[PDB]
Amino acid sequence: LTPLFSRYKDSYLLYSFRLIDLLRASKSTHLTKLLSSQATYLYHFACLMYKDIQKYEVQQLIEWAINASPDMDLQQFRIEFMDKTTELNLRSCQPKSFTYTFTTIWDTMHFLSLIIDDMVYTADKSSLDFVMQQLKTMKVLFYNVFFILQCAMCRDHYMNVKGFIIYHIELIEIALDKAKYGTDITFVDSYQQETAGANNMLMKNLMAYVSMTFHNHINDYKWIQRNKKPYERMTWGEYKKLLNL
Amino acid sequence: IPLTPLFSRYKDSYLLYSFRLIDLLRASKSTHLTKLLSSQATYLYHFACLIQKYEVQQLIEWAINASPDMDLQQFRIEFMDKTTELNLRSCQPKSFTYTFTTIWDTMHFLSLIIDDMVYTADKSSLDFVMQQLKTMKVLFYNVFFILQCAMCRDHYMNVKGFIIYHIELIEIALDKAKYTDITFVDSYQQETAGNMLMKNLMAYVSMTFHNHINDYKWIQRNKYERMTWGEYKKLLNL
Ligand SMILES: Cc1cc2nc3c(=O)[nH]c(=O)nc-3n(C[C@H](O)[C@H](O)[C@H](O)COP(=O)(O)OP(=O)(O)OC[C@H]3O[C@@H](n4cnc5c(N)ncnc54)[C@H](O)[C@@H]3O)c2cc1C
Ligand SMILES: Cc1cc2nc3c(=O)[nH]c(=O)nc-3n(C[C@H](O)[C@H](O)[C@H](O)COP(=O)(O)OP(=O)(O)OC[C@H]3O[C@@H](n4cnc5c(N)ncnc54)[C@H](O)[C@@H]3O)c2cc1C
Repeated sequence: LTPLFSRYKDSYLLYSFRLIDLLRASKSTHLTKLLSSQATYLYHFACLMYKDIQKYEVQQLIEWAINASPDMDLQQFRIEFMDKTTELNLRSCQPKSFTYTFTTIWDTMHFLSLIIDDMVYTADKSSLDFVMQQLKTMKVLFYNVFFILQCAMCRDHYMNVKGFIIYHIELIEIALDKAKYGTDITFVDSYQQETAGANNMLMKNLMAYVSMTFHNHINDYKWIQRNKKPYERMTWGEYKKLLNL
Repeated sequence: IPLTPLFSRYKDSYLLYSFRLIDLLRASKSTHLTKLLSSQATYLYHFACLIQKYEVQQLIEWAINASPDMDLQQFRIEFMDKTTELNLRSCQPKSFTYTFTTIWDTMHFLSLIIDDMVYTADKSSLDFVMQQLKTMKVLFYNVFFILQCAMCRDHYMNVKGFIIYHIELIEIALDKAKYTDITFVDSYQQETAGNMLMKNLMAYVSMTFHNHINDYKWIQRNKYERMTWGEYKKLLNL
């Protein structure tokens, strides 16, 4: 619960806002289904109220977005979204900042990674099957990342490499599946220890590291894309500090 | 690539895979699928070692035109005649029993090709190897199963980026080489610890990925003996 985490939380809601705004513009039923599922899942991981009411009020919010006027502009949708979230008792959904950038997306992806590892490290005896289900939702969330802003290069790249994140989500799933059948999980401090285990080791804070290293990989790779020589990259030690992990 | 028993299986599995791909061309139900198949098949034969480029275009053009009403066994006879007539007998597979092992072999085959290319690159062929690695990314992105396993396809669609990510790591290394040389390290732990690149990186990545798939299928089914890098390096004389 640090200053960078506070940015993350607000970017998470900005991303969710801009996602449901697209529902009214959707040009196919498949995309409508895709958008509204994703938006429901995102709010499900967001903490807005206290779960039974939350999930039902989100359904109301999603249903109102599906129906809103396709001929509104973005700023009009924002007006009526702010009213709708107020009357639904969902002012927690309201983003403080509405300036949408690549940092909005990245923040959302890092937030999601922070959620995975807190659920996993506080997984106890009885909640094992429940986390197993949340991990499935997380895989669908990362498979269907919308950029919303225009960047065809970026969307082509992510479709190519997003399987690196999902892979590690499945590593967790195997670790939880082993824990259910006896072999408890030993949390280790580094990617290299889990790597060596190749017997149930899982890195503490695994997805923060995975999303952090992936984020560096994208930035490294864009010098190839535009043909330039590269420059301060984010480090793991530094990253843990900013987030007090 | 060191010639061993298992590597000889890989090479024949690779050709069998490539045969079964071009059999799909006459059946294609969309221009997009046709272009995608012929491209992959051209790419696959480009990495095969069989003038060769031109005759492979002829082989590909003949399979695009082949009768759609043929069955597989007839296509197989005509293909054997065509590859003979074009002086491409090195394209014909010795065995035609298509299983999951044929696909895996082909994927570890391509992983062996990447590593060799990379380790034996000179400063003059740097741009060339970069060009091949981009062709390799397309190959792994577009892996067809051919056999029926809808669950397999969905799963690979979800996690294939794990392999392509590691191809991109190589391009980042060759790009730094173009401006800091790459130091080859022997272990994934050494490369991941930090311009270091693991020697035989893709054979380890593909081996690790292979184990992960088999691990994961017990989840998929609600239900001993896996492959190790030491044992794998030995089988292949790495
Ligand atoms: C999924 C995705 C795919 C993308 N693909 C491409 C592409 O193919 N080609 C292209 O040109 N651009 C791509 N981008 C955008 C690109 O990665 C940057 O966001 C953009 O180039 C802006 O550069 P920047 O340094 O100003 O912002 P960024 O560095 O990317 O983000 C700014 C913020 O992110 C934080 N940050 C920086 N590095 C890290 C890190 N490793 N881990 C965690 N936080 C970090 C910092 O606090 C900084 O405040 C992609 C973005 C996303 C979210
Ligand atoms: C891309 C791909 C995705 C797949 N996804 C799924 C899925 O989601 N669900 C499912 O049930 N099945 C899936 N399969 C099939 C599965 O992986 C096995 O091939 C199949 O279940 C048969 O198991 P097997 O033990 O007989 O063969 P395998 O264990 O797959 O391997 C047979 C041969 O491969 C060699 N080998 C074995 N392990 C390794 C290793 N780690 N590294 C290198 N070589 C090895 C050995 O020489 C062995 O002879 C997939 C296969 C492929 C190629």
